[PDB]
Amino acid sequence: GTILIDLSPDDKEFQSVEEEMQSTVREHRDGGHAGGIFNRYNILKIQKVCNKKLWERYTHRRKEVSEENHNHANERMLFHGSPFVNAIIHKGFDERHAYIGGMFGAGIYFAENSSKSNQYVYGIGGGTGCPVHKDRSCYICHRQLLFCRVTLGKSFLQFSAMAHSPPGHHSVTGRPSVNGLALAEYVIYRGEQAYPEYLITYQIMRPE
Ligand SMILES: O=C1CNC(=O)N1Cc1ccc(-c2nc3ccccc3c(=O)[nH]2)cc1
Ligand SMILES: [Zn+2]
Repeated sequence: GTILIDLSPDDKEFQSVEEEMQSTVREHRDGGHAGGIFNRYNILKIQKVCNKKLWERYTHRRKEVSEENHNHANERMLFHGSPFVNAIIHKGFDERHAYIGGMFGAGIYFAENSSKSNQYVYGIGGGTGCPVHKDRSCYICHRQLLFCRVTLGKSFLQFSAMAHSPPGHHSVTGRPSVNGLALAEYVIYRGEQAYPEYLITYQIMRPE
């Protein structure tokens, strides 16, 4: 039941999503090994992801979390990169999209930094890079990320350099504790706590 609606670059909604993509790029401690070397993206397309059933699945769970947390869903817009972006937008997030080996346990991981999620487009650690050139830093091939609506509820704070949420919590927040420029990363343990709102198609751009 999924349909993808293209946003025009003139649409304020395109512009605000692009600006969150671009403004949350940072340098990574791997010097670009996983995600490539770039300071910015070439945004090719931004599509709104419309699926009534998946939306209602999300809002039902959101109300549950909200009622468990003094009427506060603690909803964020966060990035998600994955080899499975195309199954996600059709079938929703579930246990099969979880990073089993992630540092906060087997859950589904999201980033404030678009460049962090970009490191997972071709798999963990960038995998073997793009399908066509086997290049983790490919400047040619078209990549895709999701910009997702995520319900955090009461989030467990982890200071730091599917399973269940910690008892009494609905998510985990990975707070950066060494790299002062890194933004937070988050983990949910129920696929119903995220909705893939935007599909963004882009290239990373070679610095000049
Ligand atoms: O567990 C595996 C093994 N191969 C694979 O594609 N997965 C699924 C997977 C999907 C997304 C991510 C992912 N992990 C992150 C960790 C931190 C921040 C962002 C992300 C992010 O955007 N995506 C990790 C693993
Ligand atoms: Zn390529």
